[PDB]
Amino acid sequence: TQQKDVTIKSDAPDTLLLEKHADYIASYGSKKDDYEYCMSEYLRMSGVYWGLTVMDLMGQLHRMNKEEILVFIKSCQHECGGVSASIGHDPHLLYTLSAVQILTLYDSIHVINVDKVVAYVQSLQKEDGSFAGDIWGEIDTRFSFCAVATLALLGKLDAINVEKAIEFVLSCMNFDGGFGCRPGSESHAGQIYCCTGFLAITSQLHQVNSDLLGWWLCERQLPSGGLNGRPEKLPDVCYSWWVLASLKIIGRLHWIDREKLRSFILACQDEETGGFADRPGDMVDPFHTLFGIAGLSLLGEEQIKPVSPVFCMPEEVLQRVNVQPELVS
Amino acid sequence: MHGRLKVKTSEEQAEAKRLEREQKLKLYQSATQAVFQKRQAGELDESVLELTSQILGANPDFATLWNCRREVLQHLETEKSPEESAALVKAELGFLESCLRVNPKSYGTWHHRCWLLSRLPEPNWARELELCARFLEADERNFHCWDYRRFVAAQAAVAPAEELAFTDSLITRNFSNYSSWHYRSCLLPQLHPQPDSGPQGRLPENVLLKELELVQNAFFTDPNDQSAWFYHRWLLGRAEPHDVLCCVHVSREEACLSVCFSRPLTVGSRMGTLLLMVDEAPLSVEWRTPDGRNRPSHVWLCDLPAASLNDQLPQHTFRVIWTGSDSQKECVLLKDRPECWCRDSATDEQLFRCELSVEKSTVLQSELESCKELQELEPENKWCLLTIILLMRALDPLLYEKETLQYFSTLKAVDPMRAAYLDDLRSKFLLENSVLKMEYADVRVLHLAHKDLTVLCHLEQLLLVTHLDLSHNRLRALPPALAALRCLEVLQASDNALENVDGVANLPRLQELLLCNNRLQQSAAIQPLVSCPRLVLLNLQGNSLCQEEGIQERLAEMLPSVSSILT
Ligand SMILES: [Zn+2]
Repeated sequence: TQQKDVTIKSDAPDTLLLEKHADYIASYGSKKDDYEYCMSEYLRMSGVYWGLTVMDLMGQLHRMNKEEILVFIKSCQHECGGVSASIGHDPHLLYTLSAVQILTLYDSIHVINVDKVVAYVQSLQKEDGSFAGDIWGEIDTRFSFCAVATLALLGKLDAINVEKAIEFVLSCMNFDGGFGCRPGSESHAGQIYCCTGFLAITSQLHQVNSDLLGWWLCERQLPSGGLNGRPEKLPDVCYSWWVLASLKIIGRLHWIDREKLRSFILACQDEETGGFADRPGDMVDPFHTLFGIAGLSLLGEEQIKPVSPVFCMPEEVLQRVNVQPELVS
Repeated sequence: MHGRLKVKTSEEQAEAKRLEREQKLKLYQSATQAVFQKRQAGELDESVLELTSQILGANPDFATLWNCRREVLQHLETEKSPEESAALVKAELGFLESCLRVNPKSYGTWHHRCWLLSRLPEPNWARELELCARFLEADERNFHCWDYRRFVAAQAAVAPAEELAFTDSLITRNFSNYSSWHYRSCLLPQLHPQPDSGPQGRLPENVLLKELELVQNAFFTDPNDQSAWFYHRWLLGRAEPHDVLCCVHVSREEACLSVCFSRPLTVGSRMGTLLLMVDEAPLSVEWRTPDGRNRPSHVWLCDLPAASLNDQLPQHTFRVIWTGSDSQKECVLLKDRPECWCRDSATDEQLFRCELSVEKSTVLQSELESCKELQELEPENKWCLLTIILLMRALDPLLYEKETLQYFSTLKAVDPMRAAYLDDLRSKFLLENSVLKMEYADVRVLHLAHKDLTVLCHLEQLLLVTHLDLSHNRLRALPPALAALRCLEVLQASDNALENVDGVANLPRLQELLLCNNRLQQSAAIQPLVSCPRLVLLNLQGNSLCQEEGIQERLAEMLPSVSSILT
């Protein structure tokens, strides 16, 4: 479905279809030689991160082509150190964090120059503590997140002004307990994920009003059992992941109906083909396949490896590098 | 990615491959290639503009192409006449609005439009304010255009009462809308409010009355709308002091001063530390958290030397200053007193319920009478039912405590997906009521038996409590925030669902711990009691850790100092 308010669940998939999801991602880049593969080239490095991460959560990373990915990544670092979504595109903190997350998965970080990544991240910090996405200046708390995430995985959170960074993120906290992209922007789930992730990485979760924010986040559950990203929007598997992660992070995961959300996410699977879509009966893609899998894992699904609600990566990968932010309780 | 119906593109559309419009993708790739080659050759001309406008016109999120248009346009400013550059800019503006119609939430497109406008000597802001009005009538929940409005308003100066101005003219035949209440939630506090000290409301009572009545007409005209209710919850609730140390306590016997803050804080960090003045003369002390780790904490303490308590004067006087805000807690500890303190009541020191003037009580109480009436029209309206609860609370926790409980049960049957939030919220409010009952009666015993508690809240307000009955509830853990309970001697927590008892650690005066009939599974969950310096009676009867070894001897080696361990 789709209403203004929500979707109706039509007696369809109520089972986890793991083999199908794994065939979907494996052969995703091999479907052809056209499509959005060309038109999504501007986010490719993130798309590779989504397909690697979901494969590994599902225990099936070895089905993917490490070597070529490793060649791809090295070729997207620019001499300033930032990495681009793809070959010839401009560097950006988004794709910088994706590249670092992929090389963490493959324990192959020094495929790229790591002091360079750092100095790229340092250069984006503004006077007030914020981070621009790249030299052209857009300020967003999503990049505060990307900055501190990227450095955490590299062990260099010290390289930026962590105090001022913290101060800018907290100056984006709203009357509903959530956060916007800059001061005065409205709360929404993606933005609350970036911020609570940020505050987790920098040990500031005691600054969050868990009860108020956790209330706001649990109110994203619609009668279908899906979550939306803010009031009056349709449920979506990506907002549901962002909300679920934020709830775990702030100690409020039990405020959601877990069984209904399980059902909803299971209903977003494409029985034929594999993959998950934003909502039931829609077209699947890798981004929603990652969040369908990560959310299930966060809801308790033992087949799936435990995923971090901060990093969206297998918790065993992060343990291994010793990077496990402490969450609320 | 979003909204793509899975229709005719599936292995069952009896129209195999025929996956063309790669004519479009070849065109796309060549065009892309050709831009990239121009750029490295340093050819920053209108040819890059034409080729990127083809590619961004179909995909406005190819961010690298915005960078390329910026490099050309920058280049051209110093080669074009002023009127040639003025036509390029107009053309750029219309090309941007077209690209926003392709994707009204394209980050790179909007930032490209901020880049251009912030570099004009003299922009036409009406063009811009009208584009916002357009993208908002097509989608009132597009928050990108609300941000773009704040951009216009800051660039043009637009002073902050003229902008609220705007929102007014939108409370009527406009609409609802999380985005306009959000905006007023930022505008008002900028424009009026002066948090002086004593009385604790969100808005100058003056504006907080009317901004209530505002969102009233909005939730009355459409109950089944949520922004109004969300914003109304904020309006009821507390400004936060911060200038609040809320308790200080000294124990002669422990030789320790303990303090509790309103929010978890790190003493001695960026903006604050505690200074101690004892007998009106300074005392250098090392502050710590009960666990000695020094993380953010509501509760901090320090050791006192014998000279701060000795019998050299019949009194000591202990003034604590937190320098972040400059708020002050003095307690005075008399000749033979074991303890002394100074505490913030829930009661007078507005710890969580706003004190009401006659005027404010009359409007909230009238909106009491209103939400019921509405409830009879719309009995399954969950927002009305929560706001009735929240309206009792502002109003008089104590007396409408019975009604509160019945309202919670109704709302839980009406909104079962939040049943766990609602039990937790009801627990919080019952613990608040109990603190009023304890303080009202002036004792140090808190009674929270049979309250169907599922979580504990406000524990930093319990620093002086000596006896806590939590028995017969549905608690699953005694959380680490229980470390604020510095005077607790007797904790009766039998008959709950406890499976973790970590926050009993570091409790300095806890002598008796009753944990009968709980869910303590594997012994081992008992390990933390090792750090309880005074524990003398540990009752673990009714837990399944009791069928463990000859258990009454593992526990003796775990807990050699605990005199009586009942399994
Ligand atoms: Zn989505």
